[PDB]
Amino acid sequence: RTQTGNNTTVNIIISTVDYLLRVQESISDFYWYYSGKDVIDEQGQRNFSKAIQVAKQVFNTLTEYIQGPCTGNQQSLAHSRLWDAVVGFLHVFAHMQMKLSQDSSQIELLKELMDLQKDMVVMLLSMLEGNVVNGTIGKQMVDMLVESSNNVEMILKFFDMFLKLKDLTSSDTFKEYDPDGKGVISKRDFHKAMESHKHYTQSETEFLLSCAETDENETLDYEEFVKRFHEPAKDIGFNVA
Repeated sequence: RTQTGNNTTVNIIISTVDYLLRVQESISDFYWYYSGKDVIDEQGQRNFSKAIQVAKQVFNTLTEYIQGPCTGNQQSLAHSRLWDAVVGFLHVFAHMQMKLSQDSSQIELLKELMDLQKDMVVMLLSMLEGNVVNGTIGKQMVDMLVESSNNVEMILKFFDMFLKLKDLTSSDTFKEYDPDGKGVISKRDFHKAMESHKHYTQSETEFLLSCAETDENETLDYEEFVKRFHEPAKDIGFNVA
């Protein structure tokens, strides 16, 4: 942050967040390009993978800058342009989480993205290390949340809608719908289940049908379904909470 002895000081902490803002702008633009299109090409998926790796590394670097509370680094990052990068990533995460989940060819892309999301939340938690009551970092972070109100709400609803999935798949009526331990349950029975348990509304129910992959037998593997969605949800949502 500050080279005390040197005649001239260069703020590596601020330069890192400047690069983070540039890469998040690039990622947001590439998302906007691949937004209206029905499916993402292999080239697009590879470019997303590379950009997500770069952003993940930058987030890890910032987290290592700020952990072991370095109050100077925390204040510099608070007054820097980190909040704009975070609010851009929040929009990207809120929209990919609903776009990629429906399709089945972007499982690895969704995993990479929800790992980047978890690292961003870890960086935010490390920002809130050694917090004081009515501090400046808390105020700036609440301002960022208010600015990104809709995206945070979408992400939270997306997380809760999959956190209830574990309870629904552990209910007794689900077990008597799927008496066999193989784990294959028909689309018809699954949609009967999510309505009889009535945890979800009709929109949530049809969205989970869309996000559930059906085979030729029209039975889905609910256990791989839950390990695919609940575990990343249980991971990221705990940090958000």
